[PDB]
Amino acid sequence: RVLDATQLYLGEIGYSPLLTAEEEVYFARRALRGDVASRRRMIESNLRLVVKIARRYGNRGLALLDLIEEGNLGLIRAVEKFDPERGFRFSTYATWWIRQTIERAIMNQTRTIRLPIHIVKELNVYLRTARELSHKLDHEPSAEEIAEQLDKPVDDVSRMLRLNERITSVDTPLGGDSEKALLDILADEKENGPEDTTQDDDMKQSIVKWLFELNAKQREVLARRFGLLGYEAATLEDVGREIGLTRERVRQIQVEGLRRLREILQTQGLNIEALFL
Amino acid sequence: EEFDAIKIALASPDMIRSWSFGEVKKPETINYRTFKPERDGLFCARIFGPVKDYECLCGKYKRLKHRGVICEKCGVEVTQTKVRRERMGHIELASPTAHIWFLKSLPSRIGLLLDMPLRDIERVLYFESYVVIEGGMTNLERQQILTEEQYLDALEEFGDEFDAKMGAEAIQALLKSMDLEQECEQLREELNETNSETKRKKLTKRIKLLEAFVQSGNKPEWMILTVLPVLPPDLRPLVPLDGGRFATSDLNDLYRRVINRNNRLKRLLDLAAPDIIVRNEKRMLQEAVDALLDNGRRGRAITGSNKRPLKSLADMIKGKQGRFRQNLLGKRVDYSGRSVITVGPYLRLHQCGLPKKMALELFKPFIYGKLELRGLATTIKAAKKMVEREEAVVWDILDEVIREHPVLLNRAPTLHRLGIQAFEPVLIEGKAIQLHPLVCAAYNADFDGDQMAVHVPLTLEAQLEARALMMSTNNILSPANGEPIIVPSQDVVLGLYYMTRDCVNAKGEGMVLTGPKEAERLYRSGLASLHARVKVRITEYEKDANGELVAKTSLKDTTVGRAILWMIVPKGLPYSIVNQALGKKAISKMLNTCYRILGLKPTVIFADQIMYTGFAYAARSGASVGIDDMVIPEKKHEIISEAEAEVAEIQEQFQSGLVTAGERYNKVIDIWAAANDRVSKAMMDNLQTETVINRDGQEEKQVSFNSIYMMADSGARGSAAQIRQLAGMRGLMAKPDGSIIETPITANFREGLNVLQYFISTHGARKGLADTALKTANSGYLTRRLVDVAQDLVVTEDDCGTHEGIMMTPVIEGGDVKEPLRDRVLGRVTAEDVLKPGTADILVPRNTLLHEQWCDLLEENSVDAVKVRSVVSCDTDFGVCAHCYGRDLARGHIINKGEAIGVIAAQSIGEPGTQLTAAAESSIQVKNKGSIKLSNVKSVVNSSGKLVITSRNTELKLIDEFGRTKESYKVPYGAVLAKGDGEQVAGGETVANWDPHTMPVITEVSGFVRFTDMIDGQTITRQTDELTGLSSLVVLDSAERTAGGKDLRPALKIVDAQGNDVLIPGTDMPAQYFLPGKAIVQLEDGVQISSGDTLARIPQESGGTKDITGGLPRVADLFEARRPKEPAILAEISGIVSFGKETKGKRRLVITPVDGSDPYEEMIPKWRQLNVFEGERVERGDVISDGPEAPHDILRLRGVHAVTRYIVNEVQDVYRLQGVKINDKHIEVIVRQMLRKATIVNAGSSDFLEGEQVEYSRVKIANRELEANGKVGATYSRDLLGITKASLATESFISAASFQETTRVLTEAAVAGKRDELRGLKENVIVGRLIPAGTGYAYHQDRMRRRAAG
Amino acid sequence: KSDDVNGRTKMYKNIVDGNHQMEPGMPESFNVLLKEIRSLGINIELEDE
Amino acid sequence: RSPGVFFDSDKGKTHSSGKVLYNARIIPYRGSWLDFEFDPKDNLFVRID
Amino acid sequence: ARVTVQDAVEKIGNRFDLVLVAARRARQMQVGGKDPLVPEENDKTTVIALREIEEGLINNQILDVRERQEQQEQEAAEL
DNA sequence: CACGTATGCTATAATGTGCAGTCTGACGCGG
DNA sequence: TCCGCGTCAGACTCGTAGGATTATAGCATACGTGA
Ligand SMILES: Nc1nc2c(ncn2[C@@H]2O[C@H](COP(=O)(O)OP(=O)(O)OP(=O)(O)O)[C@@H](O)[C@H]2O)c(=O)[nH]1
Ligand SMILES: [Mg+2]
Ligand SMILES: [Zn+2]
Ligand SMILES: [Zn+2]
Repeated sequence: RVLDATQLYLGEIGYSPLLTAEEEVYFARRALRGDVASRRRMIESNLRLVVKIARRYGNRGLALLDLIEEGNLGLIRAVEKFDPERGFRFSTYATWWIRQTIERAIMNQTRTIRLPIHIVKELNVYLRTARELSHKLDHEPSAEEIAEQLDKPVDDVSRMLRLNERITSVDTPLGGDSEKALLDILADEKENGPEDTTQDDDMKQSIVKWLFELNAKQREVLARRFGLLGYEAATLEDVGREIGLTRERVRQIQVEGLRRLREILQTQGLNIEALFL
Repeated sequence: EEFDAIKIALASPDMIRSWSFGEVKKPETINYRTFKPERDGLFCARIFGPVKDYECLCGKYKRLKHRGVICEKCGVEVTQTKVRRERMGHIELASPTAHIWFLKSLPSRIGLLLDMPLRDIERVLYFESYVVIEGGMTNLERQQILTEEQYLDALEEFGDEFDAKMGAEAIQALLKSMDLEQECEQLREELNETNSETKRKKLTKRIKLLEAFVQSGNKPEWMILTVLPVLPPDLRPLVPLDGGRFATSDLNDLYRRVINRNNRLKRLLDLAAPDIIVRNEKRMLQEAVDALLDNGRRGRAITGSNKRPLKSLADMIKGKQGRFRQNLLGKRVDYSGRSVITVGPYLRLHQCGLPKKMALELFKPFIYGKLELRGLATTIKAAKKMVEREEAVVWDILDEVIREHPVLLNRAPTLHRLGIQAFEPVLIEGKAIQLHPLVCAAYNADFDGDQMAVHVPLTLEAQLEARALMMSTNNILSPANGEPIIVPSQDVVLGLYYMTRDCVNAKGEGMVLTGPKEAERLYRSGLASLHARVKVRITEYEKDANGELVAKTSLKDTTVGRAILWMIVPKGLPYSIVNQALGKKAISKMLNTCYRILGLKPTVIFADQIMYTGFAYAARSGASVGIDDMVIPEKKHEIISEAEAEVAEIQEQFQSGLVTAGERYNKVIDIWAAANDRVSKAMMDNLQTETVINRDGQEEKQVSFNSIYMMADSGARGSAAQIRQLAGMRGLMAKPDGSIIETPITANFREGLNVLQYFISTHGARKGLADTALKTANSGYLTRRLVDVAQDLVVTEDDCGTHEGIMMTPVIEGGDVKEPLRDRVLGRVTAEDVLKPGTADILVPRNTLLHEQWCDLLEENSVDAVKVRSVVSCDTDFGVCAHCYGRDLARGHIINKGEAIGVIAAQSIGEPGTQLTAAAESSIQVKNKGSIKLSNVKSVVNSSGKLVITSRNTELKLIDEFGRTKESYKVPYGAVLAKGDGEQVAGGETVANWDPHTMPVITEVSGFVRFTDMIDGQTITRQTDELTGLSSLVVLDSAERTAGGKDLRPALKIVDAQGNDVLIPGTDMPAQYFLPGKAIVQLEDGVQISSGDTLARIPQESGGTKDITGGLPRVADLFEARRPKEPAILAEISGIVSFGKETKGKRRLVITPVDGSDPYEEMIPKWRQLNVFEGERVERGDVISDGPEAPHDILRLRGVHAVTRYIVNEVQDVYRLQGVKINDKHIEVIVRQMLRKATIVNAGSSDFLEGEQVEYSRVKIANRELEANGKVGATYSRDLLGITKASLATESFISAASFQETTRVLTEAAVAGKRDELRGLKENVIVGRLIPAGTGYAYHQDRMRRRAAG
Repeated sequence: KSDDVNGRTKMYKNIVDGNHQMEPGMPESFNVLLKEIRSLGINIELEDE
Repeated sequence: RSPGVFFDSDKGKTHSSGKVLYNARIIPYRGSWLDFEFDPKDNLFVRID
Repeated sequence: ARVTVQDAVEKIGNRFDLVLVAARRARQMQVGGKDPLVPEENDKTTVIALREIEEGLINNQILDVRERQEQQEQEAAEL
């Protein structure tokens, strides 16, 4: 038994009849007029066309099956917007919609980071131009060389070629052998080591010790501002909500608490020692 | 955070939605420009949470000032970024999809449950054909497949009143509508009608599936996925490399596939698309889901841009690379270093040289903490900068911290527990670790570029674990055999050998010395050699009846050297131990003696002293390697020319067409094998005792002082086979095939090999080397399986209070006692009361550890055989008692409760195999005088006048004056005995004689030879010579045989002069010997024979190197409990044997016992010949047919002790062949784990009923409650299981999945709704908790009582 | 020494404070295992005490 | 392995019978493989790729 | 004690319990600053705990005794 | 409006696809 | 029940080094939020 998704689908499309021009006009007249059967038979008859055009747009992003579905969707738009009265054949018209829809879908799904169509198409013209340049310049083209050919800013080219960088799989093994990959080396810079986490504990606890070594009205406005002891991290003007109810006297008392604490760090042995980190 | 147990069950669509915090409806990861997550994308922050701690995306809410706030603008909750690894999402599937694990992972589960073949389901799934869900019209039945055209026929005719559907929808609806209850009872009713063997297995299987399904609360619908869960972003990360590049998990590409096709399907449904296109999209959706779950399962795995298969979810759990094996049972570990190792001979046994810069970095936080206590460092940042600057004061602090702090040294590979040992570190300037020489043995560490790993025990508990349990001084004895592993090697042995060994007179022969100190004074002064014979006076200290030592002064005749070594010797040991010329073998006995008399401290210091003096004298000796040291035999060229004329004689006899190619091959190989022995013997007599030029009187003989010989004889280095290719002849080399080449090696290394000899050497060499790299995988895999099956076993109790054990005997294999009874029962809890031979007084107590004392007494009383308490016979449930195990071989005393024995056992069995990775038995010569005693023997006298044996397993004993077994041999089939049964023989007499390269078929009756079923071409072939024409007939087997003569058995029938058959004396059996395949026959049809003539000669090709490449598969097949290819037949029950009826030669057996009077019949193949002769009182398990024994049959008929002892002995045969000591108790551990499960045949008072297989522990605990309550008792039968299946049979599914077969294990557990309450070590190691054993047993039992009391 | 994120920092602080106290928790790899199993569509939940 | 032809045989494929099945293999530099092989019943078979 | 632990093991018996008992005692000296019985002779808390066990001064049962003694006297003081 | 992202049309006829390289002994499961 | 395709594992730590590739027409009008 053939269980291949592809082979099964291609079997089913084969068993629908190819249409002639007069048949296409007859069906399509009723199809625009809303005939469930007409649209279906035109679709089912012309699926084979979709697949033939789907075998040229491979090795680019998605697989044949994927392309075959987007192609089908293009053919559906073509059946909806076909003009039977116009002498022009259907296959000619459908080809445009199928190629269009396939190209456009391979431009949004082909890249892990969704690049907008417009950036992608801009970049594409830069690429095709680079190919012509390389065909007569023997050597591949520089950023300025591409920019010189299009009469455009070098920064435009640089930024457009800076969005072409591809994604590397985290799980892809290094050295060929399936052992340690980029995940086994890639260090989390968001998660710090116990050395750094413990330094923060020591730092935060240090201040507290010398925070209760100052004045009673110097550590009741300095901490209630930073949100160290208090509940909410206020600003100079917001400390008035507590009891201070001042704007200049709060700013004088904040900095007076800081200045006596600067001398507490200079005597214990920090100041410039704890400045580097 | 701390839970008790873990459950797996089927994920309901609704359950999947519970975990999800949002539906992903877009393939978008992040924006190209602002690298921020895209709306409803795979990395959506609106779903999975904030990228930065307490920060919304658009940045409206920052810091803890806004705690639980949900930004109206961007729609992101302001919380910890930690949540992005925690929160899951989901996808709504437009068409349902099969869960590949519960479809393709066998058993089918979805197919088994619907009773629908897998092919049938798939044809439905890929929309090839319709399946009927309910045909109300019984005209069409349930689950019947209809093709596209079959559906069109019934559609007009019946229609409406039949519902048949297609794809996942159909199967899900079929699953949903199926009533498990009703079908369960229906199938139980069908089970009763006519239950054939395989029908009843499949029916019981579906019964257990239905019962488990209702008990799990799983519903069949859930096999089909309507909702698809999404793994958290940080568990499938998209991270930016330094270079502006991005790198992502493959899961994100697979997720993108699924989403694109699913959303396209939603579109095609909104657009009312024609059905063929709908179908293709539904197939595409199932393909992408299947790729996402388990990629390379269903067909072609979906590859990416790397042209490699995209790592699927299943792949991250599955195999070595999977979560269990790589990240959960083993880890990268902080406070770890590695460097080259080199010798530290100055080190004491408890020490290791630790590089300064290495130690400075390993103990960083301890230095910062001490720096703040001294007030040298103001803060941590200042401490950091002070250590970066490496200030003078920082070294003095580091010195302070590392004192009394143990560090772990580890060497790869870690095969046994001693691969890791703790030392006190000694800081050294220089980047290499210095290792103590005496423990190099444990590590197998040679400094040819070896590196080691350093680990810092951080906690006080870990430090004490290192100092007490893992310290090198505390771990001397191998846990595998009761032998000290810490034993001088190499230079050390050579030095002590040099000192002790004597020379003729030399400087100061026959001097008289006051103390060993005067001797040292004399030697170093240069008026005495170390080898001078001298009458010194040394005072030895012998232990008395109590702990008090009795000293005794006496004048012995020893060398100066021996006197000086006595100074190293502790007081308490005898002088006679050092008074011999010391080798590696004597020095180990020295250490053993020291350990048993003095104890740990004295042995540790003594071992160090021995190392120092050993090296010291080795260097003084100035020993070296000259070209004159390699002495060759003066008679090489003669022996070789002779052996060469001999081989030429057999080549000439071949050219004459008489001797076959195979016979010449064997005889040429035998000539050269003997030539090799003779040349080696010649070299070694010429070398060993070559010092025949002495003085004093005249010409005297003494041992040669050749450096090379000394090295071999001391056992420092080299051997007798190493000197063969150093002065004698290289010998024969065997190919990478295993086979030996016809042309061997004649020249040695000294003489120098040519282009041909060297090229020929290569094959065997490279085969050896490739074996090392490739086979260690298989040895290690066996270690792994062993360890996995013995994991859980721990010492649980002190005394099980059982009377049970196994009666052991002395192994007398050959002429030298391979394993004595004393050594096989040393430190084993004796059972019952085992006294001396004369039964009239007790000798040993019931519950008593076997000490060296009681073992010595056993030998003086000559105890034959003794019941000893074993692990297998322990009654302790969920472990074993200290009594049933006996001595911890590594400790030298009774095992401590809590010690993890199983792991030790599996490591001990596995390591030797992993590390380790002349058959001319013509005639037995008896050596001591005795009466010949045969057993299991049926012989017959021949024409010549010689007792020829016609039984396969004949044994030959050697009975002394009083009547006990001294020597034992294996006499094979068709062997010629010198004297029969009961006759006396003298010493050095050939008692038995036979041809080794042949297995003869010998007759029991006289007359003429008849050819039956020996047609030329079909069964046999024919080949003639010349002038006269001697033709030989060669029997073809099923390999070289046509389809014509397949059921024809070829046999040489015996007949008389008339032409009639000749009955075998005392049986109704016409004489007919069936010849097997490749059997060469010299006598043709119509030839007269007497009784004892050889009818045919079966070839015996097996010229392998054995080694460890052909023994381990035997051991693995034993531990995996594989029934052999032609298993022997055994009596099931005791009684009287009766022969009955025959189906054209096929033997029926109508056996009628005494009490069980009902007859029992058994069919036997026609050509299989029985060794026993009917009409006999048969014990359960009397061998009837020649062949290997299946461990299952052994257990089923002769019970546990029988099968345990079969495996122990058959395994031990292999390791003993290689000179590997492993105690039986380790193999007995693993055996016990093999006998874990038991099948209940007949209902109890619980819900066991017929055929359930449960742990024997749990059914015995049930039987304790039945004994008290009465009710219906449970009848059961113990079952044997192979290691792999036994490990999978443990109730713990975490243990099962971590081992192997992970996809299948988790489907089985998920469908059963299994809950693991975590009792084993594996399971606790995985969750990163405290081991339930060793140190952890205290805490873990304290938890168990907290659990028992709420 | 390995995954336990709370444990390693807390342990570090204990070492600098001299007290070699063991303050362990759960390895982060196990948490991941569970999430990976549920992403496979197998419900694996922890029954608490 | 050189393009050309090659005659091989698994010495006892089915370990039950132990019958030597001879096979031929045509290896091109570019194209499909052409295999000829015996079965136990001594019937000649052809397989492509 | 430092080099060889055998005599210390022979006092308690169970190696595993020796480790637990010496760890609990070493934690007392490490954190509580509980005073040593044996002269430290410049040794770490770990070594002191093992020496104390070798001479037979520290014991699981004795530790539990002094635990309730001091805890009960503090309960007496509270009430 | 601009800037980013999307939807759309053009009409000679064209209508079934196209990479695999074999390892080995063992243990189960439908024909 | 036998021949036969399918599944299942196949030692433990070290290491060296990054990674590279392809290509999606050209233009006019349409839809969603900041300045
Ligand atoms: N795990 C592992 N170990 C290896 C490998 N190759 C060599 N070794 C080890 O390195 C050592 C090299 O052989 P030696 O150690 O010299 O052999 P030996 O036991 O000293 O025996 P003699 O040479 O007779 O003295 C062995 O102990 C091996 O265990 C390998 O590929 N894997
Ligand atoms: Mg080495
Ligand atoms: Zn926001
Ligand atoms: Zn017991």
